[PDB]
Amino acid sequence: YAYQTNASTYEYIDIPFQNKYSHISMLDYNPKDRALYAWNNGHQTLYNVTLFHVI
Amino acid sequence: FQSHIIIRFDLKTETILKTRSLDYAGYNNMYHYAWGGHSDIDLMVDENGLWAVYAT
Amino acid sequence: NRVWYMDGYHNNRFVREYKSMVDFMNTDNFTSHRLPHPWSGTGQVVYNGSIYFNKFQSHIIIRFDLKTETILKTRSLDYAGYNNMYHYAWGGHSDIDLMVDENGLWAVYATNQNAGNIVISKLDPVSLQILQTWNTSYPKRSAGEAFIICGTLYVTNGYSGGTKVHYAYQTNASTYEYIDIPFQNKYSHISMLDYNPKDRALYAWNNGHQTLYNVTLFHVI
Amino acid sequence: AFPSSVQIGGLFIRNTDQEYTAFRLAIFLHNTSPNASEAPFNLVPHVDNIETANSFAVTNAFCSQYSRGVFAIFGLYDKRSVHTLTSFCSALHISLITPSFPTEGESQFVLQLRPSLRGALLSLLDHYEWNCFVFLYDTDRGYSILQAIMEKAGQNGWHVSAICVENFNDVSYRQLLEELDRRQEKKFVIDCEIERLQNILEQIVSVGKHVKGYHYIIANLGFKDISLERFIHGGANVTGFQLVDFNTPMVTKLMDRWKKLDQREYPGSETPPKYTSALTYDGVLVMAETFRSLRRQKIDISRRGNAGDCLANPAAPWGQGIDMERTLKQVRIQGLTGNVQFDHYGRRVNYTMDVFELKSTGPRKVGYWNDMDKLVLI
Amino acid sequence: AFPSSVQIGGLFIRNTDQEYTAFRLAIFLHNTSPNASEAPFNLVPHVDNIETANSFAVTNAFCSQYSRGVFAIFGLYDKRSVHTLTSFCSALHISLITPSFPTEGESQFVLQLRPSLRGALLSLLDHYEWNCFVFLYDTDRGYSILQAIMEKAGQNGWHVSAICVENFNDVSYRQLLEELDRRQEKKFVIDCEIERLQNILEQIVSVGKHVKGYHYIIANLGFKDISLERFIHGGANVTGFQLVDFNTPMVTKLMDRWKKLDQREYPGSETPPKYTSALTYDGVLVMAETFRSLRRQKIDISRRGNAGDCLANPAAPWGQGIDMERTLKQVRIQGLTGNVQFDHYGRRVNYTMDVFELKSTGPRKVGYWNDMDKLVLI
Ligand SMILES: *[C@@H]1O[C@H](CO)[C@@H](O[C@@H]2O[C@H](CO)[C@@H](O)[C@H](O)[C@H]2NC(C)=O)[C@H](O)[C@H]1NC(C)=O
Ligand SMILES: *[C@@H]1O[C@H](CO)[C@@H](O[C@@H]2O[C@H](CO)[C@@H](O)[C@H](O)[C@H]2NC(C)=O)[C@H](O)[C@H]1NC(C)=O
Ligand SMILES: *[C@@H]1O[C@H](CO)[C@@H](O[C@@H]2O[C@H](CO)[C@@H](O)[C@H](O)[C@H]2NC(C)=O)[C@H](O)[C@H]1NC(C)=O
Ligand SMILES: *[C@@H]1O[C@H](CO)[C@@H](O[C@@H]2O[C@H](CO)[C@@H](O)[C@H](O)[C@H]2NC(C)=O)[C@H](O)[C@H]1NC(C)=O
Ligand SMILES: *[C@@H]1O[C@H](CO)[C@@H](O)[C@H](O)[C@H]1NC(C)=O
Ligand SMILES: *[C@@H]1O[C@H](CO)[C@@H](O)[C@H](O)[C@H]1NC(C)=O
Ligand SMILES: *[C@@H]1O[C@H](CO)[C@@H](O)[C@H](O)[C@H]1NC(C)=O
Ligand SMILES: *[C@@H]1O[C@H](CO)[C@@H](O)[C@H](O)[C@H]1NC(C)=O
Ligand SMILES: *[C@@H]1O[C@H](CO)[C@@H](O)[C@H](O)[C@H]1NC(C)=O
Ligand SMILES: [Ca+2]
Ligand SMILES: [Ca+2]
Repeated sequence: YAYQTNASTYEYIDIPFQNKYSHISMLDYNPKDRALYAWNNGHQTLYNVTLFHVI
Repeated sequence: FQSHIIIRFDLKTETILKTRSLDYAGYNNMYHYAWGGHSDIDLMVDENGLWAVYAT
Repeated sequence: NRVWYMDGYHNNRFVREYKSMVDFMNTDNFTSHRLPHPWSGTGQVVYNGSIYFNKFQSHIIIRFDLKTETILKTRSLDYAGYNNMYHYAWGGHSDIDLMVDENGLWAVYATNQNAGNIVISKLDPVSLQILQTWNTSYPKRSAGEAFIICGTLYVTNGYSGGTKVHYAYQTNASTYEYIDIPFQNKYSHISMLDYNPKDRALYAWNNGHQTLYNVTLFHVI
Repeated sequence: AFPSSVQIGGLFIRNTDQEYTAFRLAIFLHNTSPNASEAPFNLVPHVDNIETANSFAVTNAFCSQYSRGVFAIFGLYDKRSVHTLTSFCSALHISLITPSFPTEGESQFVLQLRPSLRGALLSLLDHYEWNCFVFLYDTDRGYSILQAIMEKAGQNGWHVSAICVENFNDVSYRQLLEELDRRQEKKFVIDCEIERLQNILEQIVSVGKHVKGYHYIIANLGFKDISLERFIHGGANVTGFQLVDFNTPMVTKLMDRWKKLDQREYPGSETPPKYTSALTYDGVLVMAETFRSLRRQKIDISRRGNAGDCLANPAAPWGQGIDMERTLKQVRIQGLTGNVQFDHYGRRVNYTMDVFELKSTGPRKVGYWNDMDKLVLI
Repeated sequence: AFPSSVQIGGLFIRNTDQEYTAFRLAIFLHNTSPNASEAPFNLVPHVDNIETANSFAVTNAFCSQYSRGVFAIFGLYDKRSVHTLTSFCSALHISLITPSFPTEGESQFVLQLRPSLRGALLSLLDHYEWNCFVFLYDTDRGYSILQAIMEKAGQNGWHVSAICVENFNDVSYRQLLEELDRRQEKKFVIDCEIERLQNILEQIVSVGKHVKGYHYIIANLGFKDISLERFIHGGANVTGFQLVDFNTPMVTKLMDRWKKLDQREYPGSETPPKYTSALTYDGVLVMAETFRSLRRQKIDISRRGNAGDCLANPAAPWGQGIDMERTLKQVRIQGLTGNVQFDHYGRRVNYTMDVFELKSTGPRKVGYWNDMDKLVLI
């Protein structure tokens, strides 16, 4: 799911990622590093985002 | 714990400043995630500032 | 916002000066300016206060003023084909194509040393001197048309029927990539397709009709 | 004083993306060779990718390449453009290395890479003891197979029901299959184009003749490039031919290089190469070999002055074209399709093909056909 | 003093994107309605997509929705979750509107929208005079069809070869089909899930039993949603049932909005609605109708004091739940599946289905089956 608060719209996407250790409890986005900090079944993992801008 | 109260705590001076109440929010496994575990309120930040995701 | 109009590809030397888009879409009144030499093909450009064109059956680029009506620079493109040897797929003496982008003035031609492949060059807008050249791997005789958005050359595959953007060359990284971006050829035969950065739009000539495309660009962060 | 860069021409037609990819890959591998003896020169391809080969764009492309000073032209043709290209190449002493369908009377500076499917089909027909069958054919590759089949039927008293399916649609295919099933005709030989063959197989499966009791002989040079999974499940007899051996060190090396290629820079690399791309690669290797051999004989090939108008009043041919033709016809190399060797007519000789039969596990090699040994079974 | 917002519950199953889309579309159409009589309140759905972990997850979702103060729950179930959900709904006096497979044992606070398929199947098997056939079934929807078939075979002397294909793979499917064809069995009745039925049909086409002479009866409520293309060309006899009539003004009125929906905002709208989605839409309409009827009865619905834990030591049923169930069993509406009306057991009564047959042009309406009129042909 995706919600744009600026336009107050919603869109069903299907971007996939990988639950390597089969359980996710925390998943947050950190601006400065542009990365997703995640807690995977008692382990600390990071994901990298891919943001695109259309003109 | 067991309340819809957002608390700001200093990690440098080790004191309390603000303890506010999230208006119309569930607590104690009322509106948790799919995995549960008392995740009714999720606090995050982004390039615009501080945001809270909950349910009403 | 004055548009510039040219008909023919062999011996015409008259350009039109419709002063406005409303004076071009409906009004059939125009000012006819003569050229010292006729052009070849549909590859010319109007940049700043002048027009860059090709001089008859030669590999010569001429800068002509559209206000003072004189010649300041007339140079020769180095190792560039002329007189229907490295044309597009539609022919018509389109051996040299001139375009502009946010970085400046570019010329797409072909070289005998580089087989018959498309070669890009950056030209000085004043002195018409070669600044830097880039080698691509797409033959010009099978291209049909090409256009530059900003430092990237997009090359079509055909001129009538199923037309699509087939080739892309990034001169900043000097890398090539085959893409599939269809665009609709409504009126069969196409002759000219150029890019305008101010309107960010593709101006095209489709079987005697003047057509506009609005492009979509994306940037990855 | 051999030139450091020899110029060759290339003429490609519609639906030739993978063959052009193989041509470009072979050009890459020849030019950037670490060996200093494999590439004593460079290959400069002047490429024309036309859409409609209608003997007029073909003539324009040939004249444009001839004006550029090319030595040999790697060209593809169809039934509407073979004669013009062959006549233009023979008149001006310009060699034409073609991977398209072989024709008869195509000597004088034409070298065909595709082996003939005439002897193998007859050697499979008489071994299977077929005397009453159907022949679904098209005329997009000539009339040699049909003429040979009719001659064999006349000389052996066979009953061949020859049907042309050039203008047959899907429901017409279904009606034809039902009509042939009414007359208890369960033995078929299909000699059509790849898309037409796939449509015929799809119609056969849809109407329900892919079961035991039906036999199909596929007249094609590639048997592993056609999907026959439902034919495997049904159990019908399917027999075909293969030209490129996938268990060959050269072919496996090509496959290793091919699976490491980018699809965005080398289109058509998402699938294993067909026999046409293999013939293109062998043709580029043959051109490199004959250019190296011309360098060995100290022949300075140079088309200076001869380049000009193709349709001149005095027909002026290339003075060194006959040497190029002789050196091209005297090659004998080993490559993707096995042994590449040509006779004095420009046709491939001692070529070996593998006959495959469809079984429950899948395709299964049952023997090989050789030009001098006929059919040999295992 | 009826509340302006009425809370309903929604429990959804794995692979339920399209039915949830239909539920959301019906909620949209009810909430934002120009008529003030069609929407005197606002439906508030509490939705849980659980990806069921059986009765544990079902009980957790039911307790979570029950604590929120829902009046009725629109939930789905499977063979591993029907009993616990029905018992929880009946014990706590919470109505359960389910478009899932019909059952018999549950008789309190359960409203099933899917009509039974035993009567139409028996009428078709006795009008076709079938006496020896093969019944391929699965136990993902109960044992009612198998029990009815065995009872009819015992009372009529039929020869039914009953095979459970729950743990069958494609290879085993092909072996079973070949074995059944060896025993000269050409009459089949298939009662399986949609994916299992599609796999069975694909295997049938693979072995080649889609030719004329083979008869298949599909025990499914949707016949036009099955990809039957090769069976048309082969000529096999296919007979099926359809619940929703696409030539109905209400159905085409919905289809006008369905083709105008956005895929990225309403996922699953890229395909025509199945019978499950139509039953979901009819169930939402039934909930709206019974809430309006409760409004007309001057019954102040509320769950202020009953909101709490499900597993309390004293059972605390909802006082007004019996009023909701009585009003729910008395509805008679017109919707996508036709006449929606229920008996005192909460089962479908007075419903009409269309029996279709596969011809050379496509599915042809042959007859219609009604609950009291049995099978009537045209
Ligand atoms: C487009 O043309 C204008 C004038 O026609 C150029 O302006 C000149 O700018 C240079 C330095 O910026 C001055 O020395 C000249 O005197 C200007 N010209 C005139 C007539 O005053 C402008 O630079 C041109 N644009 C580009 C990108 O070169
Ligand atoms: C564009 O390609 C041509 C041909 O491949 C290049 O010309 C060759 O340049 C190399 C130097 O890198 C010389 O060693 C060769 O002798 C040149 N070939 C001929 C036939 O003259 C040309 O340099 C390339 N241009 C650029 C900018 O890379
Ligand atoms: C048939 O073609 C084959 C090509 O493989 C020829 O076999 C080679 O013949 C040469 C002699 O001319 C030997 O040096 C090679 O070792 C042979 N290759 C092998 C055995 O793999 C064969 O000579 C040709 N036959 C005729 C009659 O021309
Ligand atoms: C079965 O459904 C039909 C409607 O399809 C019912 O016919 C309706 O009966 C009521 C009386 O109860 C009339 O007011 C309607 O006008 C009838 N509708 C028609 C004829 O289209 C029929 O009564 C139902 N039968 C049962 C036993 O419930
Ligand atoms: C397309 O571009 C032209 C250029 O002026 C202009 O009409 C407008 O920006 C666009 N028109 C559209 C998006 O309809
Ligand atoms: C390099 O060339 C020499 C002579 O042409 C040959 O003997 C050798 O096998 C070649 N090696 C490779 C790796 O191609
Ligand atoms: C199919 O091939 C087998 C041998 O593999 C042969 O025995 C059989 O007769 C063939 N069937 C037909 C119909 O030709
Ligand atoms: C809306 O529909 C209801 C039910 O048919 C009807 O009673 C009411 O009059 C309608 N309102 C309008 C404004 O048409
Ligand atoms: C097939 O269906 C048609 C139409 O119902 C019927 O007449 C025919 O007897 C059937 N054939 C078989 C073999 O069931
Ligand atoms: Ca989070
Ligand atoms: Ca252009």
